[PDB]
Amino acid sequence: HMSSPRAEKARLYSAIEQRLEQSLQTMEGVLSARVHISYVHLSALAVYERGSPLAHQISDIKRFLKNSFADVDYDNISVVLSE
Repeated sequence: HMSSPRAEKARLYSAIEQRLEQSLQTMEGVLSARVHISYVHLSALAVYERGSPLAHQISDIKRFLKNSFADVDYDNISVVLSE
């Protein structure tokens, strides 16, 4: 159970998420961020201050997340931005 490949895969994906959230929160305008890795898709929900067009910001986060977690396919990354 707790030390099995399934449970260790979750812990490791959780550790990556927490680094990706810690880093998304370093971006100008991004106040808070939440990253979920579905196993392979990635989901990001960040509260952004619209200092740039939405399309541009989504593109910036998507490129950053790919460069920081190269295991996910670009098209399988999802960014939803809040106020």
